[PDB]
Amino acid sequence: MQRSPLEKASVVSKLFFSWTRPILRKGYRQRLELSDIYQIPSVDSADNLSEKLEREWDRELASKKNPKLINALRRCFFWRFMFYGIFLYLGEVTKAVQPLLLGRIIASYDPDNKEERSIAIYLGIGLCLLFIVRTLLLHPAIFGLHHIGMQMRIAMFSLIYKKTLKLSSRVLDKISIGQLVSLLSNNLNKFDEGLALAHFVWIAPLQVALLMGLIWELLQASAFCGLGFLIVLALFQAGLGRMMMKYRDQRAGKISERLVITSEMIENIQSVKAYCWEEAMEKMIENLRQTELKLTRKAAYVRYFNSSAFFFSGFFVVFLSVLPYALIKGIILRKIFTTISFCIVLRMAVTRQFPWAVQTWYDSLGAINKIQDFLQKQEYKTLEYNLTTTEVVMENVTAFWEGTPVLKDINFKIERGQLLAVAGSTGAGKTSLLMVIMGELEPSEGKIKHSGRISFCSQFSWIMPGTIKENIIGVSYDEYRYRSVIKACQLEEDISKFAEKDNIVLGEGGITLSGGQRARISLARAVYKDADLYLLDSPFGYLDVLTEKEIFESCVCKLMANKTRILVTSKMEHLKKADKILILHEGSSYFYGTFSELQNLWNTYLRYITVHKSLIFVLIWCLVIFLAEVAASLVVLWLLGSYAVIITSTSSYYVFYIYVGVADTLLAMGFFRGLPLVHTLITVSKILHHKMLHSVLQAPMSTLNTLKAGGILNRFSKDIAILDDLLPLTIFDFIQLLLIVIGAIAVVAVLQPYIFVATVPVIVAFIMLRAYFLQTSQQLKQLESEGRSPIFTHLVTSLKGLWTLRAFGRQPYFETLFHKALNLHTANWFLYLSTLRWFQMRIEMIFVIFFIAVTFISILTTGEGEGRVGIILTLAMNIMSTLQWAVNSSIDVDSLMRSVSRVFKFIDMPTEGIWPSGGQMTVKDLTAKYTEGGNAILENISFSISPGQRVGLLGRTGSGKSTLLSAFLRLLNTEGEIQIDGVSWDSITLQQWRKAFGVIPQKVFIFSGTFRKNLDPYEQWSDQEIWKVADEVGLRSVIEQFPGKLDFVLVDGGCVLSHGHKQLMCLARSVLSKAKILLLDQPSAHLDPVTYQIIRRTLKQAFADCTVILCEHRIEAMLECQQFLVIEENKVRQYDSIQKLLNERSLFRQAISPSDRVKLFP
Ligand SMILES: Cc1nn(C)cc1S(=O)(=O)NC(=O)c1ccc(-n2ccc(OCC(C)(C)C(F)(F)F)n2)nc1N1C[C@@H](C)CC1(C)C
Ligand SMILES: Cc1ccc(NC(=O)C2(c3ccc4c(c3)OC(F)(F)O4)CC2)nc1-c1cccc(C(=O)O)c1
Ligand SMILES: Nc1ncnc2c1ncn2[C@@H]1O[C@H](COP(=O)(O)OP(=O)(O)OP(=O)(O)O)[C@@H](O)[C@H]1O
Ligand SMILES: Nc1ncnc2c1ncn2[C@@H]1O[C@H](COP(=O)(O)OP(=O)(O)OP(=O)(O)O)[C@@H](O)[C@H]1O
Ligand SMILES: CC(C)CCC[C@@H](C)[C@H]1CC[C@H]2[C@@H]3CC=C4C[C@@H](O)CC[C@]4(C)[C@H]3CC[C@]12C
Ligand SMILES: CCCCCCCCCCCC
Ligand SMILES: [Mg+2]
Ligand SMILES: [Mg+2]
Repeated sequence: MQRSPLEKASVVSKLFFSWTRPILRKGYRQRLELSDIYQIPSVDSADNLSEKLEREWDRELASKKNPKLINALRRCFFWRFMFYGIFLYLGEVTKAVQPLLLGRIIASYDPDNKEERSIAIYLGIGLCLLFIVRTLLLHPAIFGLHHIGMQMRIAMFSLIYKKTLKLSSRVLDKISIGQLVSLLSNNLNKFDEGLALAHFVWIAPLQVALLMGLIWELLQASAFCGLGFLIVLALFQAGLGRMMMKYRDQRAGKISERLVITSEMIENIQSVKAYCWEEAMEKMIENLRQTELKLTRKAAYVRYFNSSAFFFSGFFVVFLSVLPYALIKGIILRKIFTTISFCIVLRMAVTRQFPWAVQTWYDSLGAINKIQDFLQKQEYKTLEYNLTTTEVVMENVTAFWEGTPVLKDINFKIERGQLLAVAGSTGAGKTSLLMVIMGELEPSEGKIKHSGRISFCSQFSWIMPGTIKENIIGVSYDEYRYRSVIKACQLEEDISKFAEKDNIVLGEGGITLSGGQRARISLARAVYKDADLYLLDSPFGYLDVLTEKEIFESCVCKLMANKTRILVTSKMEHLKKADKILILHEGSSYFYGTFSELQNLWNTYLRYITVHKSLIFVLIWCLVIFLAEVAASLVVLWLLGSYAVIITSTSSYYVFYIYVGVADTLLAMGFFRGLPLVHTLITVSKILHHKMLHSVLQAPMSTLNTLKAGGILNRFSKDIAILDDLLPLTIFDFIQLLLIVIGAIAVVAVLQPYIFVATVPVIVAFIMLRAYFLQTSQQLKQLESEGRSPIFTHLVTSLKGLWTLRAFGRQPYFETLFHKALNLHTANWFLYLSTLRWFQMRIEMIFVIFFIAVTFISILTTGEGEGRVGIILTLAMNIMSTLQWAVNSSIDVDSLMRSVSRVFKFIDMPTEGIWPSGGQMTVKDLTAKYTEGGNAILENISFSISPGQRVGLLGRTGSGKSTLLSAFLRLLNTEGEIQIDGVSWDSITLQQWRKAFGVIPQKVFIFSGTFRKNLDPYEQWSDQEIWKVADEVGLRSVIEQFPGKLDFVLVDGGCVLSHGHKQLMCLARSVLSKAKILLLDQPSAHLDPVTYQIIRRTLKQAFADCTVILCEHRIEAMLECQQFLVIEENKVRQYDSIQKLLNERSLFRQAISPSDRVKLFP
């Protein structure tokens, strides 16, 4: 990774962009490597840009009553922005005066024009210098504006992320992940290219004033008749832009709603497969796409008329201004052609450059104001303190999540070094109590007083990407402390069974880990940090009795006996070793005191075209009409082979020049062709999205584990939007230009078969340079597109762990990691944008030398009479002016076609592919492994389950209990044989095999949607049945506390619910499914013994029949099981009674609670 060559480039090298030569030569022959990409220039580093704009934005907040973000942007970039505007203007003025020189050179071919001939050579010298100046003025200026826009985007994106880490929890409900991704993705490439267009909001009016005075010289008052037509088009295009904005704004809300639902289902893909919810989720997303695709089409129709105004105005603007003059006095062909030359530039300013500039300001200012509102949102108030009385005291705190208070009149005092136990039922407010202490939930009444040093362990374990060792420690590294906590947390046994010991690369959310392993890593992280108060929100949920006992008596009670700590626990054996006990019920303190006190009381193009047959028929329809237009032109043109229009034998060559200047209107695609073309291009994107989503839900789990969350969102957000908005119009413009060039050459070749010969050297030169450039351009665009994924990945993980980020104070670390993602994307994007400027500058320089060669040859060969070489050659160069536009348009199409190839790559992902009456199942030689060629988790497992009995699956955390349950459903690589009721799993199809099971996953899955939709996504059960199940599982009181009884929309994964309420939701689904074989993966993870009775009574009433495989850790749930399966050292051991199982194991029964002990051994 070498230093940027721009740093030491010479002045001439900067001007011509010659410093890009090394990578253009390397990428042509062989593929680019990681070492070929240079570092970013220091000026556009994210760190420097963020500090610059932040320093100026703070001045507005302290100097003006109405702080504006645009004023801070002006103070940073205005003078460079306006500096490039004057050179862009001068290049366009050089363009406006070209017909003054070129028109006289063309007139010198007529022997009658003796005045033009006398100075023809001097006009050639001036014309050549005109071309050179224009080339050197435009391209450096346009690239300078591109660089300013890139720096503006980077600076604004850093401020957005820094604000995100400060947002208050009360506004987090209203800010979804889809909203933030939409804001970033929409401006990722659009914003940077916009600054090249912004200056035309004032350049174009000045061009119109200049050109109208030159047209006035020819046609005195008749000129204004053509201007009035352009004013009508200007008002028409202004109305089109306002309609397009209206449709786009209405569509924005549905796009954000789609992205959040798409992210949720792919994160929980394993639960989706186990439930067999692929069909329901596809139909759910399909209805969201349908509503937003209607607004896409209406916007696309309006944008057709906006982009067709240029081509259709070519004839009428000239005709309206030539006709009144010709009727009063005769007009010569020379004067007609000169009017056309000026009007070509005039039409470009009015109908192409100005409205695009106006729309750019609407887009940029719309995004700036949207970001400005985000930067002023409510901020998290950190009430940190330097010191205290070394104790924490709470005084009659009442809190609301907003009419029922979550907490009321809570008070307690905890002296230094004491342990407080928090008890209660499900939904009693035990988690909310800890949120208020942290300052994450502001109370409406009461006060809290303690020191600022707090350590926090969440009930929902969050794992940041990186190393296991990197998760436990912060940026500091104390080896003696690291070994201490790892031993006390019982992590040594699990670490020794890993390929990298403790240097394993964990994914986002720790997919590769077990449920209880994530709990231990979350607990070890909290105890490693030095603090005054320790908040532990039930870390013993997913742990067995033996591991729980060891950790409690060796880490909580031993390593931190002299530090204040609060423990949420439902075990009576933990209460006996706590200094004080608090019992919550409905948010009220049911009891406060001591224990004793309580005791007493290339191929992408072809595949894109042929995916929909309707597109092929529309293209043929366009082709047939085009042939008739060319044929009609031939007839009328060949037919031409005091009068209103004066023609002479020596002036007849102007006829072909006039045709070329108006060919863009005769060959324009009318609404009979433009509208159906754009309409059918949108149906292609509709089909591709359905195929892409379908294949993702069908891929094997091994493939999906390698995909990162931000790489999934990158394709479904950015690429899909490109196929909807940009590609249909970019293809239309390319097709229009190609037909114009093809038709113009075809018409003049048959009548004059030397123009076709003269244009071959120019055509081949353009094609050869295009082929050379595209070898490197396609690789850089691929690297830049893949550089957007790390930005989205970092955004997702920061929102999921926001509370843990603030608690441990690691905000500066995450801000630095976000700058790495920005700098990584900038390196590829800047390099891609630089080589593109080289190509577009060279394509114009190639045009210049051919025009210079033509100019001098034409003038010198023109003898005393006539001169035919100049007539032919100057016509050929007029045609090649349009091909230059077509070639540049072809590069834009190929840039967008990279998004098509990335979509097809996901579609090509491989697919993973009265019977249930008894429930008997036999297993033979089952071997389970997560990856092919990986280590096995289970080996040669064999057992049999008789029909109708219940089985207890036991074992230590991380032994492979969840692996065994996943092996039944073929969620991993299996090598055994399983026969349910006599049929082998190989014979019957996978889709039928999984439908025989009713599953309760260990990881609960709740998506953004109605209560009714979560319980029943296929809508196959009535409301009465749903309420009937809600009675059995105890969910009526939970539902009725919400405004909508089965109509309330759950958001953010159901954050409104408590942890134990999500368990009852998963129990409700299993009872409603009514499957013969049931696989329950610890259905009572955090329930207190009171709520566990709901599981116990459902186990014998709803599941009175059927074969039930329990996977519980609590000993009380083993009284109902006939058989027992014990996993240890990758092997299953079968028992027939619980007493014989515990007879052989001493340490296991030493950890059993005395209450359960007497129930097992009377
Ligand atoms: C080497 C190298 N390899 N690569 C990848 C980049 C580089 S380069 O940037 O160093 N040079 C070139 O790349 C380069 C520089 C100038 C030119 N010019 C074409 C006309 C022209 O006249 C200029 C003109 C008289 C109009 C005036 F001057 F008056 F304006 N000049 N062509 C260049 N090319 C080299 C090949 C890659 C293809 C080709 C022919 C287009
Ligand atoms: C009076 C004025 C002068 C210069 C600017 N712009 C700039 O200096 C820069 C810029 C910013 C956004 C852009 C843009 C260029 O080009 C775009 F891509 F189109 O978007 C170089 C930063 N802006 C204004 C202005 C407009 C509108 C409102 C206000 C206001 O104070 O309310 C101020
Ligand atoms: N996707 C995966 N890829 C690789 N290894 C995995 C994966 N999922 C789990 N493992 C590993 O396989 C082993 C067993 O997994 P685990 O779910 O299966 O056991 P468990 O008995 O269910 O644990 P717990 O009681 O904590 O839920 C562990 O070492 C775990 O780290
Ligand atoms: N973000 C929230 N917005 C609104 N209500 C909430 C929110 N979080 C929790 N609640 C509600 O507040 C009550 C208590 O929440 P909960 O976390 O706090 O208690 P808990 O004792 O920790 O329960 P559990 O044992 O299930 O973890 C419940 O009625 C729950 O539905
Ligand atoms: C960029 C702008 C502000 C430059 C100046 C614009 C105006 C003042 C210029 C642009 C073109 C100019 C005209 C060009 C040609 C002629 C014909 C000549 O026989 C009389 C002057 C006259 C009619 C000029 C008058 C001034 C004019 C209309
Ligand atoms: C150089 C381009 C400046 C563009 C200024 C846009 C108009 C701003 C008007 C003031 C806000 C209402
Ligand atoms: Mg809780
Ligand atoms: Mg498990």
